[PDB]
Amino acid sequence: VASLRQQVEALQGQVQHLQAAFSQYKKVELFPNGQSVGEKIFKTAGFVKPFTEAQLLCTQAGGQLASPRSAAENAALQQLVVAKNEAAFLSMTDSKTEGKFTYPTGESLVYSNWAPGEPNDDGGSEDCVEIFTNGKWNDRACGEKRLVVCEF
Amino acid sequence: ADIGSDVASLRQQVEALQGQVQHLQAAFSQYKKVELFPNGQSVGEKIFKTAGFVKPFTEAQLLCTQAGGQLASPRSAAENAALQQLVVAKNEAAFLSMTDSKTEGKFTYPTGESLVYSNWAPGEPNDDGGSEDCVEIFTNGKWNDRACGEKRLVVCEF
Amino acid sequence: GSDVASLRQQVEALQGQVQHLQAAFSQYKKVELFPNGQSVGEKIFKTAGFVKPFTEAQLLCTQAGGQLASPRSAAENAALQQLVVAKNEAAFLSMTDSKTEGKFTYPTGESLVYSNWAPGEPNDDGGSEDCVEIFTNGKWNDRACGEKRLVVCEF
Ligand SMILES: OC[C@H](O)[C@H]1O[C@H](O[C@H]2[C@H](O)[C@@H]([C@@H](O)CO)OC(O)[C@H]2O)[C@@H](O)[C@@H](O)[C@@H]1O
Ligand SMILES: OC[C@H](O)[C@H]1O[C@H](O[C@H]2[C@H](O)[C@@H]([C@@H](O)CO)O[C@H](O)[C@H]2O)[C@@H](O)[C@@H](O)[C@@H]1O
Ligand SMILES: OC[C@H](O)[C@H]1O[C@H](O)[C@@H](O)[C@@H](O)[C@@H]1O
Ligand SMILES: [Ca+2]
Ligand SMILES: [Ca+2]
Ligand SMILES: [Ca+2]
Ligand SMILES: [Ca+2]
Ligand SMILES: [Ca+2]
Ligand SMILES: [Ca+2]
Ligand SMILES: [Ca+2]
Ligand SMILES: [Ca+2]
Ligand SMILES: [Ca+2]
Repeated sequence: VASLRQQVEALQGQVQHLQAAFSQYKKVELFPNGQSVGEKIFKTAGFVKPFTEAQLLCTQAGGQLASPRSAAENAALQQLVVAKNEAAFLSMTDSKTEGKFTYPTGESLVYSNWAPGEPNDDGGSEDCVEIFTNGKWNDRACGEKRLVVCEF
Repeated sequence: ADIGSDVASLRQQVEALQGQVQHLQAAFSQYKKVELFPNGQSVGEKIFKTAGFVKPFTEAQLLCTQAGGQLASPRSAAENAALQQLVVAKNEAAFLSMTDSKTEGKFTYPTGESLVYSNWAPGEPNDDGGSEDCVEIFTNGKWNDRACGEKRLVVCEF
Repeated sequence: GSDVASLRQQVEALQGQVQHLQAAFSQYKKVELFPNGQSVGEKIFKTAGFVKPFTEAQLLCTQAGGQLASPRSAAENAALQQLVVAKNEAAFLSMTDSKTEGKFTYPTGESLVYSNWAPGEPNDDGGSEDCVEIFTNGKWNDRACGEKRLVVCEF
């Protein structure tokens, strides 16, 4: 029992160092292309791509396209869009049923920040969503190229 | 019921936990190297990281502060050399955190404390044009006071 | 008796913190790799995003604590190919035949244990191609070390 008690104390020291070092590296990592909000992390690839390609990049990376579910998350996302000065794609679309936007899971939206008059399915062909530098949303053609931002 | 068995069970758990920590330590060390390549430099307990682009002092300062750090503030020859590596790699002079905006001729850190280290280029600081309150570090590592409105490489320290 | 019990709850608590750290670390690891890195096995490839001549690229990787990309299998080669395709730029590998023409080796001097030469390669075209580049199609080509190619290191 003496040895065990001694080992445990040793582990505490190792863990304290890791937590401290990790805390520092998290800040370093997020600068300047990431944003942490709650338990979510948004990170931009810094370039533009059409929706399908953007979606694949995020999913293959173990995440998904930016999916702001609250005003706080939307503002965090807006910071990256503003930094790059490029509107970005969100993960949501109404490709399945026109007029009904859903997350990749199929769940209906729990938050939205549509610009006045949007979504309007302009030209009868806008199933994707973009977020502007002002944080507002607009449905847009999925074939258009927008800033790639994933969430993890 | 058997104290010996209870101790053995705890031993088993401690061994497993110890394994987890050893694995994490090795994985974290590798990740640190990956993170620092190619825009970061670690010196002592400080880490310098560049954003890869230029901005005027005010915007550069806000970027670093909002990221939870501050503009590069080399406090020794060792830290200066580390920062210089990034400046050289990007071939772009960078802003430091220090200014003499409060009292002309007296440079201080964001906290207000006076410099504990300096590496001024010959003849600097010279407050050229009577309007240079910020500081830039050249690819040769030397410092020069510069107009804060000018754009220089953004490098933060964490 | 009571000691083992107190040590128990102490271990239980510490394990909780480690697993929380493990969870946070796993998340930041994914974030780190997006979009300039690729993990394969215990190896991690990461591109600097810019091109450089061989010597300069090699120094960058070594000074960073790693080495130039050195795919030792089809799986590692495929992972590396992803970064090349994503950046749409051929990249230098670590291997060269600078010591003995026609014989490519890793920085340690060991002979290749895997290769993926494109048709007709290596051909030492021009009479001086001692470095190696990987194309977007994953195939290899010996290239003049003085040429500039995408910098990709492995850690
Ligand atoms: O007196 C003029 C000389 O030609 C002087 O010019 C250079 O020095 C510059 C100095 O580098 C800059 C910077 O300090 C601006 O941030 O300000 C100036 O304009 C001069 O003071 C250099 O050639 C000196 O050797 C020379 O003395
Ligand atoms: O076109 C009629 C009005 O001028 C209308 O124009 C703007 O609205 C446009 C939308 O922004 C746009 C967007 O939804 C595409 O993804 O589709 C359109 O072409 C218009 O609906 C704006 O000035 C409106 O205020 C105005 O009503
Ligand atoms: O580095 C030079 C290249 O190997 C080039 O050499 C020759 O010109 C041919 O074999 C080409 O098909 C090949 O692509
Ligand atoms: Ca539709
Ligand atoms: Ca639609
Ligand atoms: Ca619209
Ligand atoms: Ca002044
Ligand atoms: Ca001044
Ligand atoms: Ca000056
Ligand atoms: Ca040769
Ligand atoms: Ca050759
Ligand atoms: Ca060739």
